[PDB]
Amino acid sequence: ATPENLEDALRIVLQKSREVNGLIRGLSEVARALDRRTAHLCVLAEDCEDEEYKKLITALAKQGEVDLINVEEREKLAQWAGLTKMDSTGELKKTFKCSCVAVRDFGERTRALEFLLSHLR
Amino acid sequence: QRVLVKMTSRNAKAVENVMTELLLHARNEKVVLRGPVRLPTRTLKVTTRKTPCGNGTNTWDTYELKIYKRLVELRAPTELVKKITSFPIDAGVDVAITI
Amino acid sequence: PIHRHKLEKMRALKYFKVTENDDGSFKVERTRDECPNPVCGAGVFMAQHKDRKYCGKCHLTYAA
Amino acid sequence: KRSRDDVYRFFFTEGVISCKKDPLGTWTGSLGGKTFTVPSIQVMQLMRSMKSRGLIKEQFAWRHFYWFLNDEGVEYLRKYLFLPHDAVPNTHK
Amino acid sequence: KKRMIIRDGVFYAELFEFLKRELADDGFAGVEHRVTSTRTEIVIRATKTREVLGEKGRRIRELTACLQQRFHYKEGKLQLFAERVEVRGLSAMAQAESLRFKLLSNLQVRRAAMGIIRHVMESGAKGCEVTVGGKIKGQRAKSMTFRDGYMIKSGTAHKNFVDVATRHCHLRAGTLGVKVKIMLPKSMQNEEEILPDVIT
Amino acid sequence: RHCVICSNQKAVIRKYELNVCRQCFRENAANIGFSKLR
RNA sequence: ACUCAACACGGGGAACUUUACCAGAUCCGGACAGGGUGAGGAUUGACAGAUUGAGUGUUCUUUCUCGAUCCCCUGAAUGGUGG
Repeated sequence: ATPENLEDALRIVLQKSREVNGLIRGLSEVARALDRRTAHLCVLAEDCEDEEYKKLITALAKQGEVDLINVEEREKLAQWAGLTKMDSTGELKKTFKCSCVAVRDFGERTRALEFLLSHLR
Repeated sequence: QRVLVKMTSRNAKAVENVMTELLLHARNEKVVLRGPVRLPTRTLKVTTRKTPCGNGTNTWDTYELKIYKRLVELRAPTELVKKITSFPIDAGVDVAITI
Repeated sequence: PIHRHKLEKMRALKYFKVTENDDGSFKVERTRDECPNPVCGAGVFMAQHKDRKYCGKCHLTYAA
Repeated sequence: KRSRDDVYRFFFTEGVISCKKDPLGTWTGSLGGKTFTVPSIQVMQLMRSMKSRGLIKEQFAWRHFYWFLNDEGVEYLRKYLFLPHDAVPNTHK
Repeated sequence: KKRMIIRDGVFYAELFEFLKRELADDGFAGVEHRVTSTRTEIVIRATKTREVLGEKGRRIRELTACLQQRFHYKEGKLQLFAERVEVRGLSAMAQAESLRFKLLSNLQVRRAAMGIIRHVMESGAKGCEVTVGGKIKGQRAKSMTFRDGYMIKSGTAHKNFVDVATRHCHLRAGTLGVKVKIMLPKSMQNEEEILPDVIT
Repeated sequence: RHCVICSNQKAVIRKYELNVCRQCFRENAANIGFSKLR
């Protein structure tokens, strides 16, 4: 794969998961869910500065052997997912800054790409 | 045992088309036909106040239905009864029985 | 100018129940006290009130 | 409520929808065979909310409601699911 | 049985009311149903059968589906058909609907009613009557009669011959009433109570 | 009792022979097959 | 409702229900977010304590369960045994 097709194929399954019921959202909702391993992939925003966040969610994901990928920003993540509310000027009405998005579902060529990574385990 | 056919209907001239006409098909043709005279005809009588308020002369009505039960008897058809009860389709509330 | 009952509560959690058990040398353990025999898993924890504890979701009698 | 989730599915691949008007709960469906358990009141609320947006068409006889899902309603429903479809009414036949 | 007949009455009532409201201005006469053994034909009498069916086919299966979902019927036990009624004139309810449409369009009472009368009495009807009570003024509750040909209200036999329709129109200031009768030239008892004939 | 073709519960409920048609009066709401001739 | 076409009449033999009316509490049905709060929200559900006739979870404290629909402001609305 190309560097484009990494961030892009990451983004498509995020976009998909959002618009169906394939996604978990929210702090305490995600954590408790990774323990029973509904998720089969996760994405983890490094721009979240919350204490022991970035640390422990990698651990929990390794402990249950759910794949985890790490991204630059929660803002970037949120708008990859697709979220953006459109005023008439094309300037965003509201932006959610989304952390704690764990994805149950995957498409086929994302699964393919994911075994080209094999992170975490 | 012996199979009987009761046809229960609100109205005459539905049941008539059943008994007289379509029993000819079972008359001696495949089984034997013992005609009695049909069972007593019930009335369902209901009494309804005409007035929707307390000022009239306190009037009422008499509304009635006829319930026609038309019984004719046969002598033990089995497997033939399928024909018998497929014959009427000519009105609603035509129901037939097999013993 | 009294409306009696119903008001805003603003309550419950903040970032509290932040994560499960912290890890990456050894596991150090939760904020609260354990729930034995929930039916929603041990992600539920029990109250501290009158030496009794109570599970707000699986509704158990267990005490400290 | 998490109740409303079940009814958001109930629109789809069931064609025309039906309800009874009651203040006390009871399962609106029968034909769909999904056998969700929902109080009637909740169902009615959702039917009404998106009737007000012109998505749904209402028709009524005696005390019963029957809600038909218009061309518009179908379009909306498909997007809200994500799931594209060949239009709910015309699939069934 | 006792209960059979009553429940049949119920079914007919519900059915008839649903259609007569929500499917209208198609020249709806009514409905008729009969069994064919574990299936019910349920033909739908309309002047214009095309709207009944639908040109997308959505209408006919919607109306089947509503019945199924209420009464726990399934396909192959339930069916709906269309029937072409020629001469909308000879159907009371059908004329009633077209008249209702004229009035809701805010056309003159006189002109409107005259349309109905022309249509009916052309096809060879004995008589017709259009009694439109309601507003046309204010301040009255004025009643206007239009009477044509001849009509009988004698006996109980009249009821069979003459079919009737009562409908409402809803306009500014409030309700307007509408009624249509129409004595058919063709008996539904095959009976007359007048004219001894002599066959020569 | 209570009625199923209104929710009024008043203006009188018929439950004779298992039917209600007196919270919507039967003179107005006919086609139950009844007739008056006598 | 008040001569008759009032007054064992309103299919009216009503005790809680029915219920207009009274003594009190509740709901959203105020839907519809177009102008705002996602995570941790005004929230959904909740043992104890309190609230109060009502350990009732409406409410308030405690702590827990949380969908973000419930909730915030307007417009809009629907419902009614009201005239």
